[PDB]
Amino acid sequence: GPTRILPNLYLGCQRDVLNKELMQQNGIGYVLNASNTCPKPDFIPESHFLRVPVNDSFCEKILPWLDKSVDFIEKAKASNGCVLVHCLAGISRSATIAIAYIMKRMDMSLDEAYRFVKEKRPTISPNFNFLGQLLDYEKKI
Amino acid sequence: DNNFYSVEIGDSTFTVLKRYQNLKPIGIVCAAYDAILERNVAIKKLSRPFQNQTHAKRAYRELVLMKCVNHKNIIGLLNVFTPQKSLEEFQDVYIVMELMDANLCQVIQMELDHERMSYLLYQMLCGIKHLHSAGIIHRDLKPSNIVVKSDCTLKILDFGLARVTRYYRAPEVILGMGYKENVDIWSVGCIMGEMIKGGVLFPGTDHIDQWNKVIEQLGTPCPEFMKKLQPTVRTYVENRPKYAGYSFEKLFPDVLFPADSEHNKLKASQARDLLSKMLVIDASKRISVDEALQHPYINVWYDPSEAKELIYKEVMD
Ligand SMILES: [Cl-]
Repeated sequence: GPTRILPNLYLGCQRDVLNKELMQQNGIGYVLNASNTCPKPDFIPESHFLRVPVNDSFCEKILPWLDKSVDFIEKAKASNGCVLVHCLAGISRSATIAIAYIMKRMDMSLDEAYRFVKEKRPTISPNFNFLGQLLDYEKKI
Repeated sequence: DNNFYSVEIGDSTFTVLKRYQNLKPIGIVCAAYDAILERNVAIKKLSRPFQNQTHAKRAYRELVLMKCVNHKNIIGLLNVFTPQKSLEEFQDVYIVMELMDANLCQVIQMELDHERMSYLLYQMLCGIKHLHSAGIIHRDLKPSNIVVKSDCTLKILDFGLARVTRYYRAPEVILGMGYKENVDIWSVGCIMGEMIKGGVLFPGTDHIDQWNKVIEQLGTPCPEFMKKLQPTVRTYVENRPKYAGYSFEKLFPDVLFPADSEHNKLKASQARDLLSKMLVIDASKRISVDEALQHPYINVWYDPSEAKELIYKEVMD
């Protein structure tokens, strides 16, 4: 199933969200959907969910949705909820948002945070467009 | 032809024409004996290829391309069918092709002379030239989608990408740049290199890692090249440690080549030269397929004296 990254934070793909059972076992209360095409699981309250409507491409901008994204994760840990960040495959888009979240909360650089997520979920390979943007985010922080 | 039967192959069911006999596994592809041609053939099943918008467009292209293309170094189409009788019934497509004896992964692993490496590369390049001449750039050329016969003939199985194993993709693809024909030349270089070295040139589990092996070996691209990248890719790439890289003499020494070959010192320098012109990060300075075919290492082989309603629609032709 989906990969635990942190306590209360999971990183996965759409097959993970659509799987009622797996979702019930991990405790997935919230959903950050990072795709235009992947639908919300019939079982998540709208308010408990978030789409970050981005494509997996070289021209897409996923930097301006970063702040929003981390807050949504933070907010959901405050209510003591468990968040699944996903997109179609959990390889590029969602992995990018997870890493940004790691960078912020653990005071890590891109290189460090990428390695942190990569060790837990070895299939991650965000494109260089997203990685360049994450470097730009490293600066803001 | 309406004569169909079924066999359980592993976990799947193949339902094929009676002419195809004694199926054994090797999409899911099994081997069969074609009773009407008196030779073995391959049968590839495409199951619910319209399971989505994607499988559809890749299947339709492959299916169209396979039908209108034909060359000696591209796998030959023998047949196409669906065991289903209607457009509603429509579920699966079967592609019958000629069957080779091994894939290039296996062959790489064997003990090859210069003469055989040259011949495999030469065939590869003709296959590609033919594709480019038809306006097809492959962009996904790998040892696993190239098959070869016992006598060393080489066929290319697929037509590549539209418009996990990432080791043979050109830098242009990783860097989000535009590409042209010689993109496929980078893949050929990788394969060539693999054949000589005895292992994958740039083995990686993601883009970062891919790039890394690339620059660790060939060297960080010059500033002029960095400036060709879109701003974001450029900021990521310019942030990575610099590497000097190694000369092609150090990357591909004589010892790597088969040891007792006639004229191998010259043959190894020809191979190194060809490699040095193929594994070039800047595609505008990388050789073309036509220049490659004319290279001393390859040119021995030139002979002057010789020469969903849609899918379903396309299956019923
Ligand atoms: Cl993805």
